[PDB]
Amino acid sequence: MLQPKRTKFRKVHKGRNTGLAHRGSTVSFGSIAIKATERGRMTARQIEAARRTISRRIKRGGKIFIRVFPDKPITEKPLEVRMGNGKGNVEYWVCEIKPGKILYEIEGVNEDLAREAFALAAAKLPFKTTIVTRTVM
Amino acid sequence: MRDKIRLVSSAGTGYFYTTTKNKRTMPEKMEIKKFDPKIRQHVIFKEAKIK
Amino acid sequence: STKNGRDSNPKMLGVKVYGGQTVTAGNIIVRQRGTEFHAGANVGMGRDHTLFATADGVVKFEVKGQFGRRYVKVET
Amino acid sequence: MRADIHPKYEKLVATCSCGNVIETRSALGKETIYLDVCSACHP
Amino acid sequence: NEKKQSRLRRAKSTRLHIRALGATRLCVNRTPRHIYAQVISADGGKVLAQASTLDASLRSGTTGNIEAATKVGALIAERAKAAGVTKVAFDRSGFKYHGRIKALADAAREGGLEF
Amino acid sequence: ARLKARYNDELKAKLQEELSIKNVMEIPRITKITLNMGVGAAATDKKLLDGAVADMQLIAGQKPVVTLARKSIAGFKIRDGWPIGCKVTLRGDQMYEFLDRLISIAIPRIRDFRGFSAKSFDGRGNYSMGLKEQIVFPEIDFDKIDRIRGMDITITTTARTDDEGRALMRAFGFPF
RNA sequence: AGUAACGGAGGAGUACGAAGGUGCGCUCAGCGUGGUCGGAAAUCACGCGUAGAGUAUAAAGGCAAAAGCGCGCUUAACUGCGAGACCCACAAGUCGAGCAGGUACGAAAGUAGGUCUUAGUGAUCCGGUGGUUCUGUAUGGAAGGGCCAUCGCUCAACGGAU
RNA sequence: GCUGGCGACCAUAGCAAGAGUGAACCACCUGAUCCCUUCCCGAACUCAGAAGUGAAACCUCUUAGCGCUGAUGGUAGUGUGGGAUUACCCAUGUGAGAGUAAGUCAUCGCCAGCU
RNA sequence: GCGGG
RNA sequence: CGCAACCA
Ligand SMILES: C[NH+](C)c1cc(NC(=O)CNC(C)(C)C)c(O)c2c1C[C@H]1C[C@H]3[C@H]([NH+](C)C)C(O)=C(C(N)=O)C(=O)[C@@]3(O)C(O)=C1C2=O
Ligand SMILES: C[NH+](C)c1cc(NC(=O)CNC(C)(C)C)c(O)c2c1C[C@H]1C[C@H]3[C@H]([NH+](C)C)C(O)=C(C(N)=O)C(=O)[C@@]3(O)C(O)=C1C2=O
Ligand SMILES: C[NH+](C)c1cc(NC(=O)CNC(C)(C)C)c(O)c2c1C[C@H]1C[C@H]3[C@H]([NH+](C)C)C(O)=C(C(N)=O)C(=O)[C@@]3(O)C(O)=C1C2=O
Ligand SMILES: [Mg+2]
Ligand SMILES: [Mg+2]
Ligand SMILES: [Mg+2]
Ligand SMILES: [Mg+2]
Ligand SMILES: [Mg+2]
Ligand SMILES: [Mg+2]
Ligand SMILES: [Mg+2]
Ligand SMILES: [Mg+2]
Ligand SMILES: [Mg+2]
Ligand SMILES: [Mg+2]
Repeated sequence: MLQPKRTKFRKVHKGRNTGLAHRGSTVSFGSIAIKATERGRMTARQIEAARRTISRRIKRGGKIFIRVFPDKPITEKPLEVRMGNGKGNVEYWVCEIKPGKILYEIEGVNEDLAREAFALAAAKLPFKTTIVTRTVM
Repeated sequence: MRDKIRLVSSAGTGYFYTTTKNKRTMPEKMEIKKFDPKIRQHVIFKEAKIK
Repeated sequence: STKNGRDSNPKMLGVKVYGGQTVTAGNIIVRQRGTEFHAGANVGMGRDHTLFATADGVVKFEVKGQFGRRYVKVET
Repeated sequence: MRADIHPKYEKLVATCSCGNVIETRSALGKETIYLDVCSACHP
Repeated sequence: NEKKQSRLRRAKSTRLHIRALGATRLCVNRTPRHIYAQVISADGGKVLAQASTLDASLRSGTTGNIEAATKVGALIAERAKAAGVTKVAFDRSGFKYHGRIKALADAAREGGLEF
Repeated sequence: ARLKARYNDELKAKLQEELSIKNVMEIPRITKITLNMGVGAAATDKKLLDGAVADMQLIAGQKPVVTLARKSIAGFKIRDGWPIGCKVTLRGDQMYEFLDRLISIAIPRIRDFRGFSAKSFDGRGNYSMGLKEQIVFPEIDFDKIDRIRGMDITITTTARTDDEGRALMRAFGFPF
């Protein structure tokens, strides 16, 4: 599962996930893409699982472009500790997902096999997704 | 550390200044020209032990 | 136990007199760490880069020079 | 040039071993006796 | 280029200080052939007086030495007093103060200019 | 001494013709010659520390300067501002004298001397030679010599291309 | 502007008579290309060079009139002050033009009341040392006290209870 | 019509690429005896000059290639009132950044000299 | 503040 | 290194 090789800071504020994804919202690396129409978090484990189910299905024909990278560390308190005593320990990494974000792109595969692969990947993710095609403006 | 020292006026007046000095990089007694306000004049102040 | 509990007291920096206000000589205009504002006419700078009015007048901020510096000046 | 800092450099005649007597202002303090020259070499 | 660029870098400090003092400036320029002096206002835009080795009184002679500089200094002192300019700040403009510049400045001090 | 008036009277028209330079001013001239002698072993002793300066003051008519170090390279065992070099810049009436006293009284004085290395121009008309010992110098004697070091020399000329530099160095009778 | 948490990160309890003042001068870091070892990375030369170097020291804000780097001479790391401000429960803290005296540097306009700034600190009590036509228990002295200068606290639980 | 100096203004002014200027001026230039310089060096600084050359440099022209400027519209955000609670919606006010069309190879002032 | 190293 | 002196 993906992870930054290094970061400036270990722990990070929680923040608010708000707004739409106007940046990573266009098919730019391949011909078909899966796009999140709902908001949430995407752990690195989910990214690995969805990539595995897509790649095993399309059977190595065509390239897969992972367009999300998990760069936000998430902490957790150990079990049976009270509420003070500093911030919890890093457990896993997530990517914040705004509606409109491209998650995976497939290049070099026909539409039906890629749509099968994307349907298989959607059942591994915690938000609703859609299948979008590359257009010209 | 730096030791405290007096710079006493060589004019007879009891006027002095206080400063610090590094005793290793400056073992000799400091001599410096300063204004004595009791005679209203620049004279030489020599180093002395803090009292 | 973690190792983060420290901070320093506030310093109360910033613009004290804004553009258009009247000043007298000696009035402090800007408390700043560096020179994000530079002294123009009738403005002096203290040892800690404090900008103060050296004359009566009104305060005026500008951007001047080829380095695009922010300048405070006092109009007499 | 600063005076009392540099070395002394006076005239100097150069006696080559192949009849090419030269003249140059150098700091040898004597008369040079050369064997090899820019005429008596394999250049 | 490099010479003029470095010399203007050398002049900037005195020029900015003279502007901050709000003073009438006696700016001098020196070329291998001529010398120039300008008495300039505190705002830096108006030339209150001027003199050079191009004056129909120094040009016909020889220019670019210490004697011509002394003559220019006398002439600028006179012309500056004519325009009611007494207290000035001397701007050597990145040139060393010694030499032809010093001759101009001494002739200007003896001419009546106060600095 | 000789080389200066020689270039002023003979080599000028020769270079202008051979190189086809229209303007008189834009003709290849020799501007400076700098003799550097890097000595990294400075903090270890004094023989090879002031010996380079003394060998220079003997070889070059002008005294040397002590090139310090600009940074602190750990693998090199140097710290910022420590004497790690020496240099001397011959400019005029001494640069031509050094060109003579090294090109006609000490040029062919090194053991097994092939012609030269003639592909060192630095994209312009500035050449850089090299030397392995000071024994070739007719000034430093092998009796008084000690802790043999070598000197690098660099001739900087007012030349544009490497061809103009090659011409200006040939007219002065280089080892090619 | 201020703003809490056993919230997230780091520093301090010094240094320096020059690393202060002033006048004068200077401009990096990185690349390419060449050159005795010498080599990716030392010193030399030449071309660029977008601020990416440096700053006694942590970070931030600054830094070309460089606030960065050198050389000469120096003691303004002065005394009496101080309009007016900032910040402040108080006690404290901060900046300060200008004025007088005595200076240093500069040809001169000028610039200097320490250091690029923001940490490098400790009240009061008790006592020590220097000075002092203030006082001096009948009087003259003295002791003692006062005043000005300064010294003695990981009083660190740092407004310090003995 | 050209130079010189000092400013305003700080890229619509800049880079890159071409091109031209020697009456004067400016630059390079000649030499350092003298005044001054170099942690070495007349390179720089300084002085005495006028045999050359506009080569380099400066300056002036030309060019949207890159920079820089830059709408309109839309979008994001947001004050107030209201409605929903995963961050939106409605009414009203405000309104970017980015990007697009387009614009840019400056404008102005005081003084002197030369044509 | 008195001796030892 | 020990013995002894400690009331900002
Ligand atoms: C108006 N701009 C275009 C300009 C004009 C001139 N020219 C003059 O004023 C004098 N010469 C003219 C009048 C043009 C003939 C300029 O001389 C300059 C500049 C720009 C500045 C920009 C500087 C800038 N920083 C230091 C504020 C900067 O970061 C850069 C850079 N390349 O990153 C600079 O180049 C800059 O330092 C600089 O050199 C400028 C000028 O010199
Ligand atoms: C050091 N100064 C003289 C300078 C010079 C040049 N250019 C050169 O050196 C020219 N290069 C040659 C040698 C001619 C090829 C420069 O190019 C620059 C600068 C200054 C810096 C200043 C920077 C500054 N901050 C970041 C330190 C800053 O805040 C500004 C600003 N305007 O606010 C800058 O402009 C700055 O970022 C900057 O760009 C500089 C230069 O570019
Ligand atoms: C317009 N300014 C902001 C500017 C920008 C750039 N561009 C960059 O450096 C871009 N670099 C990036 C990629 C953005 C990091 C620039 O590169 C430059 C300059 C300024 C010019 C000014 C030139 C000027 N002219 C008259 C020759 C000049 O005389 C000077 C001077 N007297 O200092 C210059 O500095 C100048 O030659 C110069 O170097 C500029 C730039 O290089
Ligand atoms: Mg800035
Ligand atoms: Mg300076
Ligand atoms: Mg810049
Ligand atoms: Mg008590
Ligand atoms: Mg009594
Ligand atoms: Mg008493
Ligand atoms: Mg307590
Ligand atoms: Mg407390
Ligand atoms: Mg709009
Ligand atoms: Mg816009």
